[PDB]
Amino acid sequence: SMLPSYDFFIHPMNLVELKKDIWSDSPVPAKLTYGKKKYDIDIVYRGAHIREFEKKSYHVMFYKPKKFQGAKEFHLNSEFMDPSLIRNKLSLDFFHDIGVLSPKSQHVFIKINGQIQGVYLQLESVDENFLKNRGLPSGSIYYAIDDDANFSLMSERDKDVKTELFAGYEFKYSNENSEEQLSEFVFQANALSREAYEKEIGKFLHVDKYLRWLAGVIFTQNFDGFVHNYALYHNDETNLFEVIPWDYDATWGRDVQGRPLNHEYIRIQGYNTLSARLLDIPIFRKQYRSILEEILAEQFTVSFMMPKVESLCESIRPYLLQDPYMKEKLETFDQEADMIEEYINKRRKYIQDHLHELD
Ligand SMILES: Nc1ncnc2c1ncn2[C@@H]1O[C@H](COP(=O)(O)O)[C@@H](O)[C@H]1O
Ligand SMILES: [Mg+2]
Ligand SMILES: [Mg+2]
Ligand SMILES: [Mg+2]
Ligand SMILES: [Mg+2]
Ligand SMILES: [Mg+2]
Ligand code: NA
Repeated sequence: SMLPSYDFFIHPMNLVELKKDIWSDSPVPAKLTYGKKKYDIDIVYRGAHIREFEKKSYHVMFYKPKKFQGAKEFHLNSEFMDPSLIRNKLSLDFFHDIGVLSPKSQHVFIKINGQIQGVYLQLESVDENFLKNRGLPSGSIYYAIDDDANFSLMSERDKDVKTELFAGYEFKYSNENSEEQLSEFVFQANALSREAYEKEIGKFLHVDKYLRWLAGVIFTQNFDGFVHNYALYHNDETNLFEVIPWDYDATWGRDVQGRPLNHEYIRIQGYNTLSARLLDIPIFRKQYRSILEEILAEQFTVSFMMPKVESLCESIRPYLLQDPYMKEKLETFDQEADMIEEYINKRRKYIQDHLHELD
């Protein structure tokens, strides 16, 4: 399980510019060498608080050649907040396994200007190539970027109806209809009555995929996954929206501050207005309960998940010993598998103990 080794060159003049204001989103030119092939790229720091680490995270945009392994860009996360370096990949792959569209990812080993930077998670860009590589129809992709991506009519800050129902999203891949399609979905999700919901919500939303995404938030326990940490995809063939996870490191027993969970938990009904409206419909409540039971029987088990944990950790461990930011804390890293295993057992019990609430 060798990791891909990427060698980046950033000209010293461009590196000075990159380091001058770490908060800038203006990229600089760079080069990537992978094996015997060289790529002209543009590179920029990514994220927010993750820019504060010496092990920076990067957004890589391919310039010439235009594509690398089917993509025009990817994200390189240090995952430094996660002592295991595996929670984000573990989560996103889990969403895929329970039937939700999800970014692919892989661990890589990077150098910049001949200096090892260590183990990174390469994350797929959810864009037009994400769709094309899965054989999915053209459409629109929107990234949840602020508190208005809440599936409600209401702006929390304004304490009023949103000025625009498409507020809260970056239009990553879009067309002339993208704004009105998103506004219509948000509107109908909130404006359809309980008596009309079962018949009509499925004209705008892929309900089974939404409920499977919701289950995924509940199983991984991303406490901020209901109104953040996702993208929307509007499939132009079916005219339906579905939800795609993003940024799932605060999962499997640790919170966004990196702390172990004590007695904190997420109720099985999850959060946000759309979740609430759906779970007021008997057929959708039963559908969701059946999704949870199915996942408890197949995917969210120690026997299924822990071999993946163990395989990921074994693949990266020798490289962590060569990582100047990680070389020291292999022992904490080694203890994360047991923490994740204990989490699975505790979370399974909670969910099983509360399934009756969906009856
Ligand atoms: N699939 C995605 N969903 C949501 N945001 C994304 C996605 N891919 C990249 N981003 C970017 O992620 C940034 C936030 O960083 P992070 O904290 O890593 O989510 C935003 O500026 C988005 O443009
Ligand atoms: Mg991030
Ligand atoms: Mg390009
Ligand atoms: Mg539609
Ligand atoms: Mg985050
Ligand atoms: Mg209710
Ligand atoms: Na973010």
